[PDB]
Amino acid sequence: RLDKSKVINSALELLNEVGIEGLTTRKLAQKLGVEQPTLYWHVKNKRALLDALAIEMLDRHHTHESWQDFLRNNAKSFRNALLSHRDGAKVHLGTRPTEKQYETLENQLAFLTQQGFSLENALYALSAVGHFTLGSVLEDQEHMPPLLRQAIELFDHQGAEPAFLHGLESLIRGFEVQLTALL
Amino acid sequence: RLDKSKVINSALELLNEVGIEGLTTRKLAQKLGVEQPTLYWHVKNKRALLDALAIEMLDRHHTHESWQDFLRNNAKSFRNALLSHRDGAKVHLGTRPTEKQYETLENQLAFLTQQGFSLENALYALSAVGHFTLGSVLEDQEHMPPLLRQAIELFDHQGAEPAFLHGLESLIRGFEVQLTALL
Amino acid sequence: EGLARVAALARSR
Amino acid sequence: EGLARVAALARSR
Repeated sequence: RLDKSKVINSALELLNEVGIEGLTTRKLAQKLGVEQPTLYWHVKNKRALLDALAIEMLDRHHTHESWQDFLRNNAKSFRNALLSHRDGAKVHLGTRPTEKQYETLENQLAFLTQQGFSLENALYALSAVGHFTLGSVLEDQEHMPPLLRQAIELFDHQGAEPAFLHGLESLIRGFEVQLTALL
Repeated sequence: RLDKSKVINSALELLNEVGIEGLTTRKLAQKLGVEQPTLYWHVKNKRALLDALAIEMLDRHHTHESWQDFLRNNAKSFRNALLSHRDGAKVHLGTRPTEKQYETLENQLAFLTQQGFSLENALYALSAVGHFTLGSVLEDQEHMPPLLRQAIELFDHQGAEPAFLHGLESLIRGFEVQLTALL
Repeated sequence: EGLARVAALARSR
Repeated sequence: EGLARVAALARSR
């Protein structure tokens, strides 16, 4: 009952109950019904616990024939992983990368380069899909004149996914225009 | 010496010294050399103080003939405002908007619409420049195979601004392609 | 509602 | 150096 997977699941469950600020090892201990120094045998502190959480979320969702398809699905599965739990995005911030994740980075780069992306452009492209996705979820995860009214009605009805996808599409097409030779 | 501007300047200075997590009214009090309940007359708590900080940063930098120029400069001056202080980005998160800021939102929308953006696309465009910029600065503000090596050397030399601008440019051009009639 | 979405936009203005 | 930049990229992989 403090097998790794149970600690993690319990922590994730806690995150949804209390969010990132609320979550503390003391409470984790209490949830699991063990004494804090027992938990502490398994889990140094809060940073260590966030790190595993970030990784685990990514492992359930980061499960992803052209580069425009890879980019897009990539962004999507990342978005889903951050959405998966309360404050997922804040959680993911300032996580230190794993051995596999650098492997993957190398792969993605080898692939995009082998589609006649310069390495520079390879990086710029990942980077920017990266930032934009994170940017979106952070904001999605927070808390009288006419255009603003229509804009409430508008977003009331659609939520964040249609905008998010749009952006992403604009992004990748901006990249496509990059890809063609001069200017 | 606890005129509003001095409280704010002192707080900003503190933020750079200690960052967002470190900053506390207790320390603010101590810096200014006043007793905490005196400070407290002026400043309810930390959230209230963050809010003014966010606003003030924006007022120094958010000082911004086509829509591609407005979009781009807009993103830039926002980026600069978040960069202006340690953890600026984290600060800006979850700030509640001012009276002027809704005015401005209305304006920007009236403008873009009057360039034959549908309102939907107006929103999607601001939104996405918005997210992408925030996304970038958050990450800029944190803390063995060949392509990764070149990629270190690469980013060693350039820092975050060249990538950031690239993305932005891709973005706006993706939007341009949107703007043309069907498909 | 979609109120917070518009708040979020205004917040960076 | 530009080390953290690459860390940041790997971190979302």
